Amino acid sequence: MEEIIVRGGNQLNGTVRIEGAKNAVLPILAASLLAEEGITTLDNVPILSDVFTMNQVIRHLNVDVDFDEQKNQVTIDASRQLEIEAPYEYVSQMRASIVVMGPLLARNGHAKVAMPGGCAIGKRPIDLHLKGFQALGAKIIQKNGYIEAIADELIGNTIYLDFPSVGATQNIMMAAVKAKGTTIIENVAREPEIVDLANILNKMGAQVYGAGTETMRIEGVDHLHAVNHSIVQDRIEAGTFMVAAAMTQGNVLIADAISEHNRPLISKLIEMGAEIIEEEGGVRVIGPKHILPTDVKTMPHPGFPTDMQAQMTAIQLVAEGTSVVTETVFENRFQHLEEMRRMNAHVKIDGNVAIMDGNHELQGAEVYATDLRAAAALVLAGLKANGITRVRNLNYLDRGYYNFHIKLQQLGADVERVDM
Ligand SMILES: CC(=O)N[C@H]1[C@@H](OP(=O)(O)OP(=O)(O)OC[C@H]2O[C@@H](n3ccc(=O)[nH]c3=O)[C@H](O)[C@@H]2O)O[C@H](CO)[C@@H](O)[C@@H]1O
Ligand SMILES: *[C@H](C)[C@H](O)P(=O)(O)O
Ligand SMILES: [Cl-]
Ligand SMILES: [K+]
Ligand SMILES: [K+]
Ligand SMILES: [K+]
Ligand SMILES: [K+]
Ligand SMILES: [K+]
Ligand code: NA
Repeated sequence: MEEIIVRGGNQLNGTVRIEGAKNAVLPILAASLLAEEGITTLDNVPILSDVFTMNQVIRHLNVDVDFDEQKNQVTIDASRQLEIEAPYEYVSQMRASIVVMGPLLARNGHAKVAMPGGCAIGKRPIDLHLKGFQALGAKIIQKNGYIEAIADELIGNTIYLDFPSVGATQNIMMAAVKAKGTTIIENVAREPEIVDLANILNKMGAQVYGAGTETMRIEGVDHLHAVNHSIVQDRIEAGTFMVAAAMTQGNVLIADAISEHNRPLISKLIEMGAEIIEEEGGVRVIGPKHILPTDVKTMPHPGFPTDMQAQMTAIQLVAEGTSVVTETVFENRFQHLEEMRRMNAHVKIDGNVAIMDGNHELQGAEVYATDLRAAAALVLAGLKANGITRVRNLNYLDRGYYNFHIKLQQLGADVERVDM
């Protein structure tokens, strides 16, 4: 139905406002299932397709969910007896749908949830979620396609995560808050959305210690209640605009940006010649006349985030030399580079390593997003391409960006969203 059309060759200048984080609001919506009494009010909720999908997941569990889009506010009433089967129709259309399992085990000792969807960028198993629930006393059944977890009593345990999985950390945390005694989770995700989640849980009456460190300690409680919470700013949307500014000889203030949440990105953009200044109003990015090449290796926190990789390849592909990216987190997150070949990108891919020769002019082309960050990366490449770039499959973009074309237009970019 729709495409984003870009004409390249404009400098970006001005101030951009950033929405609440996609990847904080979704597990916090799941956490609202733990509030046995009261009404949860979430503020700074972004208008994203994943929020509408997650709200339908939760409503099917016998919960009232009201999204006031004008106020960026969601109210949740989970005070009734929860149903325990999440609806495949919605679960299959996003990733974070799976993290209703933890709260359903905490409230009811019973959860039925299918394998989730989301960005089609690798195998994306959930084995570590299921291992953690087993460690807390759940029996895990697969009937013919389905995943059922049953716990007559959740009991705290020590749980070592083989990989610091964001979703597994969230799912296990949300079961453990109502487990009997102490849970210790070793090698947890340290991403700042884990901290935002822990902070709302603690406000709701939980005892979650060590969020943002490698070891979490949870002391089970009998009851959680509803609170008011404001979602943390979206560090990935923030970072996307930092890259846009850095690649267009721009001067952009990212309003109220949290520099602590983008230390790797800021460091790498400085290596490429950006000037980045922490100001009273936000983080200012000044793009250089001569973009310098740099290498990127994705890693779990505290290394370079995989959710900035695609966007970063757009600036690497216009740098004055050869850059390398190594994608260590996901197995299939280079399809945007194949599309950028249509735009005259010179890139060699060998397993998890891509080598980019930026000494070529990108040319406008019709390109097809395959996933959320790939869509943003193709629009960014458009900002530097000679002529007209048409970015298609905006369903992927709408999972994580609100008004992306309007925010770019307001910085002086020639970007439109139109019907095909
Ligand atoms: C909705 C949401 O918050 N999405 C984010 C979340 O996804 P998500 O929570 O799916 O990401 P994980 O941290 O779990 O996955 C990272 C890697 O861990 C491994 N793994 C994970 C779980 C498991 O049970 N077994 C296993 O092996 C896989 O190698 C996977 O490739 O964190 C990712 C990593 O920063 C981000 O890219 C996503 O945007
Ligand atoms: C792309 C990786 C998205 O953030 P998810 O919601 O599928 O994880
Ligand atoms: Cl996607
Ligand atoms: K319980
Ligand atoms: K039960
Ligand atoms: K917050
Ligand atoms: K170049
Ligand atoms: K890879
Ligand atoms: Na969508």
